[PDB]
Amino acid sequence: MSLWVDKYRPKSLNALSHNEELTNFLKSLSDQPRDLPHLLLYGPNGTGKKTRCMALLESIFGPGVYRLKIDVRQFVTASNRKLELNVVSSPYHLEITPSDMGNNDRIVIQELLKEVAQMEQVDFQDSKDGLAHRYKCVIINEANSLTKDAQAALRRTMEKYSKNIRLIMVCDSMSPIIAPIKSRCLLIRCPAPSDSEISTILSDVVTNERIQLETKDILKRIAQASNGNLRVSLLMLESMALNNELALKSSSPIIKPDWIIVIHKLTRKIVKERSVNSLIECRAVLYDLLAHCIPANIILKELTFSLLDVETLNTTNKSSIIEYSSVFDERLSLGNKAIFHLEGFIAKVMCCLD
Amino acid sequence: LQLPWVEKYRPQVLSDIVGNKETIDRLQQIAKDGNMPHMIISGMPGIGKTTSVHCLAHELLGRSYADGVLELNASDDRGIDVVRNQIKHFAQKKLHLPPGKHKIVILDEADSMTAGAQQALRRTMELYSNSTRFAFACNQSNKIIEPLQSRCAILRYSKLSDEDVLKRLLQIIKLEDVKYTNDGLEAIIFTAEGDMRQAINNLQSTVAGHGLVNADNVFKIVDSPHPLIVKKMLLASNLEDSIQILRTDLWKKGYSSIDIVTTSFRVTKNLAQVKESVRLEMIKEIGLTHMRILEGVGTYLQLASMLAKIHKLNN
Amino acid sequence: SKENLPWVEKYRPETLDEVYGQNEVITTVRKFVDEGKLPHLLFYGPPGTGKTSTIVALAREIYGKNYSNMVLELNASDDRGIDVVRNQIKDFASTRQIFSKGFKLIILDEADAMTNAAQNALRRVIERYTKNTRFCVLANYAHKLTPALLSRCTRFRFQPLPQEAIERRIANVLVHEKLKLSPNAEKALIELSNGDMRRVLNVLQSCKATLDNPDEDEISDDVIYECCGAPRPSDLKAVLKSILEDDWGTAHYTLNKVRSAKGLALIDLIEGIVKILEDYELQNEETRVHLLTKLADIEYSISKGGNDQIQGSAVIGAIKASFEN
Amino acid sequence: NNYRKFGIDYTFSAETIMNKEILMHPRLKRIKFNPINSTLLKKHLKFICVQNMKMLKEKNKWNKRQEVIDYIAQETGDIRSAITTLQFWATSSGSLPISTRESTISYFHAIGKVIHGSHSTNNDNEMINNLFENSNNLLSKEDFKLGILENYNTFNKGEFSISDASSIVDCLSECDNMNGLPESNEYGLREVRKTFRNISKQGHNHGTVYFPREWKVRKLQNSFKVQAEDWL
DNA sequence: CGCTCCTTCC
DNA sequence: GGAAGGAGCGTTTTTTTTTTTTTTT
Ligand SMILES: Nc1ncnc2c1ncn2[C@@H]1O[C@H](COP(=O)(O)OP(=O)(O)OP(O)(O)=S)[C@@H](O)[C@H]1O
Ligand SMILES: Nc1ncnc2c1ncn2[C@@H]1O[C@H](COP(=O)(O)OP(=O)(O)OP(O)(O)=S)[C@@H](O)[C@H]1O
Ligand SMILES: Nc1ncnc2c1ncn2[C@@H]1O[C@H](COP(=O)(O)OP(=O)(O)O)[C@@H](O)[C@H]1O
Ligand SMILES: [Mg+2]
Ligand SMILES: [Mg+2]
Repeated sequence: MSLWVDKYRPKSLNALSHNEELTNFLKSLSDQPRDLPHLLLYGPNGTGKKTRCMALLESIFGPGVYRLKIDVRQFVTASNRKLELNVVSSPYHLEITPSDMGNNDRIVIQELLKEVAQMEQVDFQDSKDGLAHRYKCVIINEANSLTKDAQAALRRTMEKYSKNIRLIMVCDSMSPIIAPIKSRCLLIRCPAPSDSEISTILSDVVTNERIQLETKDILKRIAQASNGNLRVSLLMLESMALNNELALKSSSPIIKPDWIIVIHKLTRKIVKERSVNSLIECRAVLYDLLAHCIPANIILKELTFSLLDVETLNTTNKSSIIEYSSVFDERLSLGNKAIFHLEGFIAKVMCCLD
Repeated sequence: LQLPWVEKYRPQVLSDIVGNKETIDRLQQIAKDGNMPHMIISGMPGIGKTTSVHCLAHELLGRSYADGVLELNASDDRGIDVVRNQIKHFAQKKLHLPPGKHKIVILDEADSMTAGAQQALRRTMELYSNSTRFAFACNQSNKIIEPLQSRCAILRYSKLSDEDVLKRLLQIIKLEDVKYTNDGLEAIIFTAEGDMRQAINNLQSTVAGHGLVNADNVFKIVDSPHPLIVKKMLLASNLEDSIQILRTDLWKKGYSSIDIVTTSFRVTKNLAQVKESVRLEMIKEIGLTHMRILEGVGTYLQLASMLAKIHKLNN
Repeated sequence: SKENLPWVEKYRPETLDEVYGQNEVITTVRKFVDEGKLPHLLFYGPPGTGKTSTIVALAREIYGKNYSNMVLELNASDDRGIDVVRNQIKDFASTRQIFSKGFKLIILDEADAMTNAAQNALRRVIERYTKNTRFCVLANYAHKLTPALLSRCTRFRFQPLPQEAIERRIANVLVHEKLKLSPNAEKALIELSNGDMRRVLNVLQSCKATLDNPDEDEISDDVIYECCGAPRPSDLKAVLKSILEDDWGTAHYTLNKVRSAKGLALIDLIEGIVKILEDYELQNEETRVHLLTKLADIEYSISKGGNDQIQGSAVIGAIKASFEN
Repeated sequence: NNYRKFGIDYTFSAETIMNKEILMHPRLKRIKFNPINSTLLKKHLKFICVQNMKMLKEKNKWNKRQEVIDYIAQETGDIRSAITTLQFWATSSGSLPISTRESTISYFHAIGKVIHGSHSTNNDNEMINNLFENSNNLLSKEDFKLGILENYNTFNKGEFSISDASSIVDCLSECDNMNGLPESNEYGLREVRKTFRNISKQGHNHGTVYFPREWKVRKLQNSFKVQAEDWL
């Protein structure tokens, strides 16, 4: 069947079970949705932002928002480069991820979204006389990944055509969002669930799946290992249950993403040996990680925080590590090729440790 | 109307060309001998490359210059089709010339020729070298593809010395009956920076402006070359001196910040006195300032900060 | 029709006598046309110094009032690729005059926007047809021009407008309009002009608009500052004094009050303070280095937006640390 | 007039003219030629001079033939260019600076020059200036910085201090943030050359130079994207 | 340009 | 039996706009 992440996905505002204040605020937003402003939900990845957006859409329109189909929209660049984008559509709303088009994301904003904003939605009234108009809802996934040009192109589209369109953007951090876009949106903070709420959800799933649990401490350990990511918590719960014949025990290992263990091994190697050859081996590991399309900034963050957890290191080493991490994160943001900056960070760490 | 002196006094014969004495003597030898090979002429602007090639062709072909010379430059169509048809037909033409004389194809500014046309020229040169010879003129000899360079004798022109510029300037003054002073000619030569076209243009401008070519009269219109000012600014031992030069001599005179930074990079590339580490650090600072200027912050404050960073590098 | 035009275009010089601040260049070109020996020209200079006006006036003087028939003008708003150079410019330069009116004129305004290929193609066009045609190039950035093109042209530098020329032009505008300007207002206008006549004319038009009764009201420096929203010299002096003498809290409060009084922008205050400090007598040279570097960094950061209060605190701290040396 | 950044517009070679299928076809044999070495070129120039002994002796240049031949053989591996230069020198009664056609250096040759330096030139600034003047196409391309980054460890087979490697990589990272300006490339190459010269010693054994592996990573990323789309 | 295995030359 | 000299190695390749050439029509 479907993965437990999607199997037990809440489908309504009243079905939510953590961050009750956010649920109440969302319900207040849906009281009079006629004048609903553009929304920008920001929060840690995997906390349930898309789920809450879908719940709000369901409250405004109904369960039909969850009936989703996929279409392919074709775009042509100036150089005639033909490419395609996936548009997820429901009878009441549309879903797009322009960042999938990289530097061409702006085209998606200039051609597709604008057109959607320009075409007023009207329909014959079933009972009353005359047409009826309803604004279209559009969701922009990974808003923080948009290039500055696409964000600039969004401005007048949001303003002029507010009657026909209402945007709901979702992001993990607002730092890459340009100030004009933040000015045009209602900002909604989405806190991560606490360990207790994650454990409660996992225990509910366990009860539903008839999985024998030795003690509830296993769920707490899984929640701790997930670092507040409920999706990861559910995925590891399913993996552990399947690998243990649906009978979890305190001795059952906790499965973590493979790249995370790889980064931990890289950190251990960096701490142990510091030399040019060690740096070349670390570069090989970094290139292997990048081959799997892991973002460079995520790699840098994971490596930095893995290094900071090493007990043998002292305060000065950790301070130098965080300094270098900040500098090279800025370099990555302003750079073109990530390998230079990751290798430079590792070299600086090796110099400071030795 | 009266032509400008640059075009009015363009030499007609090789004997009137000054500078690169060995090169001009070799060209005269070729002209009086006849067996001209494929040749490439490279050098900086305004030193006589076009004049030298045209004079050589004229002297070689005599009355047959009209029917024995095919001239093409960047202002004409010079694509692959032109090589396929016009140059090919000219090279195929059977022309009766004095013994040791050949048809000449002058390709001025040959560096700008497209890759396809240059590749096509290989077969033309291979097939029609018996009766046709090619004289390429360019500023960067490396911009001609190696297969073509392999068939040609290279000839690099050096920048003209002050002595030859003064000699030809005196000849022009004698022809024009221009009143002058020694300091004025020295100022003209200093401002010319080895480019004789600029020297003649500045001499004509000064003669018109006041009639008498004095240093003060020369500097009223012509300005000292800004690269030297930039070098003086960079080599100043005190930050205050560098800032004063930047303000008075460059900024207050209307020089744009982008021009200033580009000239600073070019000058720093050739600073022999400075050490390599200091030079590369200065290049880095200049590049950072250039990046800031390109983004739109072309302010005097940014140039002052660049100078301060360079002075820090010196210390 | 001229009344409806903006002052920047309404007061465009029509004759070479109306171009001020370029006495040497103007005299040279006037005498060149008098002797009919115009060479290929290059006019290099910063914005709003009179290059386009000067060249158009020279064309008018040469060809009277029918210059449009024998002058080919091209600028950045037109396409000027290599094909254009090969066909249009070449055909115009290689054709006879309309009525044998001496030589033809080709004006390439804003030639620094042309491509390298087009400039390279222009060399032999300029050289071959010098007898029948003369070229005029105008530029603000010389680094965009190829060395050959620079070598082919006689160079003339348009300096930033001197104060006296600006005063004479302002007097002409004031007599034209029914406007009165105070000496302090004129001094402030010249100071903020930075040698650009366009800025002077635009600010004067805005000041006239600001007057409730321009028929009798006189423009004061306060009117100029209001129209431009720029800081007064007193505000800059007070801010610098507070930064260099008072404590952090007092300096922060003073900066906030001075900015909130008239909604001043931080970049304007930074520029004014930099100008003031450029004349300061510093006994320690490292102070100048730190001031320049930190203030340039703050200006660059401001150019990209950011947090205004943090930037102001950064300016205060940078000045204090620099002067603590 | 080109302003195009395709493979063929940068280099005219078998790889850019042919494709992988043709080159790797079992029925196609490829043989690579090298520049003519000094021995053969000297022999052939000597033969040509001997054939023209009468005129050379008459013009008095015969006695100096060797002095130029060894120069020409030392300057180029192009037989046609060498013969043309010899003819030009001989036919000239005066004295001129003998010169042949310029020869571009290969990618690995440029990497070696940047890392270890040049035997002929002892001044690093002159070498860098000449390299940029005559090899701008190769140096400007973004793969040269990758090659430097992936091959700087070959020095002494990676037996130098981690500080020098850190300095080199930090400089490359800073250059990557300069929007591809010429100053960035100049700064990077100069930093690498100066760092390697500061530690140059007679008793050093160097490693093998290799091409950067970025293209493999790009291919793996494309395969991953296809698989991810299939899963989606 | 440096390392690595093959002749060539005296 | 030592040099010195030389060969083979060390490789692959789209993308933003803007401009330009080429080819077929
Ligand atoms: N050596 C020289 N002797 C006398 N006059 C010279 C000399 N070099 C340049 N001139 C003058 O400058 C004019 C232009 O000379 P050219 O030979 O066309 O310049 P150039 O060397 O071809 O520069 P480029 O490459 O075309 S920009 C001539 O007509 C002369 O008036
Ligand atoms: N020397 C001057 N004398 C009088 N008015 C001037 C002068 N220079 C500029 N102006 C005024 O400013 C306006 C613009 O002058 P322009 O000559 O077009 O500027 P510019 O020198 O061409 O600067 P660029 O290069 O086009 S930005 C003119 O119409 C005049 O009103
Ligand atoms: N209140 C909740 N109760 C149960 N599961 C939840 C709740 N909120 C979120 N989840 C789970 O979290 C998972 C990921 O949430 P999602 O909205 O994709 O995170 P993101 O904010 O990164 O988009 C979903 O599969 C969903 O089942
Ligand atoms: Mg020429
Ligand atoms: Mg203008």
